Amino acid sequence: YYVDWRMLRDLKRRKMAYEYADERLRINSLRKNTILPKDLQEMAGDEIAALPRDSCPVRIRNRCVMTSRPRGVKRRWRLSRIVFRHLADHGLLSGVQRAIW
Amino acid sequence: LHVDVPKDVTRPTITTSDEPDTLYKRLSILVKAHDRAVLDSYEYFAVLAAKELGISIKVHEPPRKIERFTLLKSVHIFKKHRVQYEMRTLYRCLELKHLTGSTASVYLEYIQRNLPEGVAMEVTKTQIQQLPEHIKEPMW
Amino acid sequence: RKYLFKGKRLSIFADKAFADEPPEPEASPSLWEIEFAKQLASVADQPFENGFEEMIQWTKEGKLWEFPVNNEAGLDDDGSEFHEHIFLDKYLEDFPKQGPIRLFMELVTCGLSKNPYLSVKQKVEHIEWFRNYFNEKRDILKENNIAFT
Amino acid sequence: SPLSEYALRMSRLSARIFGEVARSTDSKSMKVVSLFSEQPLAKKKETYDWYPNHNTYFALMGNLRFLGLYRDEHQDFKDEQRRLKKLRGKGKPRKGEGKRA
Amino acid sequence: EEIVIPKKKTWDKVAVLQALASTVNRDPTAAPYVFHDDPYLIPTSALESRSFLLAKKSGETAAKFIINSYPKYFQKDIAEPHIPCLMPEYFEPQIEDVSEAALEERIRLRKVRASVDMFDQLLQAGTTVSLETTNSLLDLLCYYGDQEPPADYP
Amino acid sequence: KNRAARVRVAKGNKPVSYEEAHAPHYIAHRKGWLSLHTGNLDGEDHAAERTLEDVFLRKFMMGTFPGCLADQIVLKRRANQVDICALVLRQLPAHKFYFLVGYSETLLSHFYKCPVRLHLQTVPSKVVYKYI
Amino acid sequence: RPMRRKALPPRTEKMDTDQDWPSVYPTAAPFKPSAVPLPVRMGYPVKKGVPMAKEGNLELLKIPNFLHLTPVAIKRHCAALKDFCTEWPAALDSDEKCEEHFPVEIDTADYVSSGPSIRNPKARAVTLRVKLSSLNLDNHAKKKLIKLVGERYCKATDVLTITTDRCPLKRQNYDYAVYLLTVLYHESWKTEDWENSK
Ligand SMILES: [Mg+2]
Repeated sequence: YYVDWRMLRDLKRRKMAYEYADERLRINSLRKNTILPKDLQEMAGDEIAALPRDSCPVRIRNRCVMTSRPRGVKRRWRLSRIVFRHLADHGLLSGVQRAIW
Repeated sequence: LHVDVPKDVTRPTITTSDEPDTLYKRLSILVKAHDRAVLDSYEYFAVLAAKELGISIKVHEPPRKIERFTLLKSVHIFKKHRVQYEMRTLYRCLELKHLTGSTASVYLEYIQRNLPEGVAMEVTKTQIQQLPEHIKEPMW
Repeated sequence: RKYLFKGKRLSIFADKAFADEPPEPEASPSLWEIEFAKQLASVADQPFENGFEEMIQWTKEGKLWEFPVNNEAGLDDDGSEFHEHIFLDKYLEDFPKQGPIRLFMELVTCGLSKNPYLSVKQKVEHIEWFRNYFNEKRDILKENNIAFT
Repeated sequence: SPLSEYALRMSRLSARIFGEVARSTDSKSMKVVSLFSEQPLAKKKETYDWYPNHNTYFALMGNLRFLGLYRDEHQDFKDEQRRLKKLRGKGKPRKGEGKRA
Repeated sequence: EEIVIPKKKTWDKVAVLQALASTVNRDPTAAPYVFHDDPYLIPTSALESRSFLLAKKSGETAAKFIINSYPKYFQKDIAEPHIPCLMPEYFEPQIEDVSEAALEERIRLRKVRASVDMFDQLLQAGTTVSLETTNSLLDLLCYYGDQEPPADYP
Repeated sequence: KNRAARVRVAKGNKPVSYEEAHAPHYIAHRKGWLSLHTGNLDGEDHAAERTLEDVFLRKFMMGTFPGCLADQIVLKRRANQVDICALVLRQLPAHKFYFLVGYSETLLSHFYKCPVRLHLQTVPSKVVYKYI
Repeated sequence: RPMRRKALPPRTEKMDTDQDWPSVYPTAAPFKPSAVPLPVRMGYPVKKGVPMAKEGNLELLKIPNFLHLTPVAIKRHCAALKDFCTEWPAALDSDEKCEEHFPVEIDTADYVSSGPSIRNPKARAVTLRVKLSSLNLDNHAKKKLIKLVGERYCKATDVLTITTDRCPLKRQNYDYAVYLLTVLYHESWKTEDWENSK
């Protein structure tokens, strides 16, 4: 069991973007240039659109791995501000201390 | 042991090859840690080990780095109230000189295996070799 | 008196002028030979006597990293060479020798040469993909005055 | 200043040696070199392995609780609240037999 | 003028640890290393010595049982280089078709009764079996004397 | 008022340990860190993965030694080795501890693909820093 | 009726003051109050109190101790490790002497961190540094070599720096940097007809 249904949908989005990465790379290359005929570029613009929407990598959201919080996350640890503060304030993070200066 | 002592302890086999050895003009060892005292003890252990093996060593302290970030203290609203956290990184650089490749492997193995917890190393070997045989002679 | 190595011997056998004439692996290790070797190991099997002997055993089994640290230990990309990764124009022979397709594929092979995260086999698959793609679009290219294969 | 023939022909001689783009390429067409020289965002281990396998932990620890090798204070707490709730007659209805027919 | 470069010495991956091990000797005031270094956990008698080294082995067998019975939870590998000895073991044949190759797998896995069944089935069909493969079957049967290899399980 | 990791005053009858007595701002001043790895040092990677392993390793040790832990465990990573240092009460028989060490070591070595060792220091009872 | 086990007395009591301490702590271990024969105390003391004792001290357990590394052990260890080392050539007694016979400098970097994976992306990069004075270059070649390399050449130090990280492995990037030097040197000597129009 994952934290919630929102984390489950995101997990699937992350596994389908990995599957279609090479495909979306090879096809999208045909569009990001000025060297190929515009007829081919307009057609490659439609092959990329036909791929499933969950393959698109801009639909991935970074959520807290432990609470599935969408915002407030720190990317180095993948934890929300609330969860990070609980581990940090108890001496459980290696080298993290309070900042006094 | 007072009376019971090993007689002829078995020692590993070290076989000299026929390949020429690497020649390191310099070998910089940058250790990092959150704790200065650990760096002092590791510096003492490493400098003593180098002097005991005949290696030439010098030590300096690169400037420390402190990374600070701010967070929201409350779980809900109360924006103006924050909590700040920092991680401190301290450095000790062990600059070795004029090392063969056999001396640099045994020394690095010995000191890397004894690297305390919370300490990261960044070895920067600088090898010196002759010129390529093709480059030595211009050929058209 | 009872000299261990002075006196009469059986003499059924003769001095081994020829020694170990048949190779030790005359056949692939059988269950009988594979199991006898395991039993010889147990004869000298004693528990660890200190932390060194434990680390020695972990190293022999691959559990513990080898030292000095090598960040590329066991990491060989199919035994390739630098020239294989960098010079990739041999694979563009099927493509038109000149024209827009050549200009595009040149940019593709330039990026692939600067890609450290792909193997040569993976890089070839990217090139092969475009070869089949343009073949399928032969009719659209012909309208644009580009002839492919 | 402008690039004379000597300057331009030297620049092409350099690019040929250093494996750089040799022709005059627009800024738009230089993205193709970027796309195929950089690992895509969806192929980076941080993206596709952003989450821990929550199913493995929950299933493994649940199995260990049934083998007697792990004790889950939280689960024992919930198990007794269900037991007491069922005695009070507030238990979960059977599927298809809910209050609304 | 030409400099003479020394010839590089070489040694095994464990050679350095073996050198350091030679320096230290046994601690006379400590129990054998297997036993836990704590006054509460030090074996007082010879019975507690063997019992402590039989409860430890039992806990290792309890873990290996769980790992080999729920392998799907112990399949993610995050160790580079890859550690083969820390992966779940599989001992049951996964080749379903009845061929000389399938018999060879059972022989390799050392299953005695299953291999005999597939060998007899191969003879029933009459499919050719290599003399070398037929010998690998006899080796397993002759060595284990027609009885399944000894093992411990629930 | 700040409520984070502060064991609040009772009426002089609550036995707090050294670790519990000190609030978060005493970290790196009076009390150290329970986990020591290299993943939060500058220019180092895999902080997220080391932290997740720690969270699990603490929940695993509590359940595997239920009611037998006198204080929080200390995790020490060197190279790929993991070392768990736990203060454990002398409640269980001696032979039972040998079982849980063999089990918890093998299970966590096949789960994270590293050599894991458990270090247990047995106390007669919880050590009280002060009564608050 | 139930019997609670009694802990033995600490083994420090049986330790002589002239013992072989390296044997007590052969390798890195956590602090064991029952094995370290020292009355060490750690902890901020309460008012009218002394720092806490070693037994049951979490603070001492949280320390990365150096008991396994003592001046007596380090000297005994290095005595064994001497056979591994090889002797630096005496002739190369100066930095300038090395540049004479070994003008090419190859930089390789290793990284040691804690974790299950030994892989670091930064370990592939290689850097070659050679001085153009060390290379046999005619007046024409040196000008051609300096124009092709661009900013890789430093006029102040007269050092050409080639940084190669494009290839996946370090052995490939190293062989590539040596290759880049060979082509640049050989190309610089070659004279092209278009060069007469400078
Ligand atoms: Mg977004």
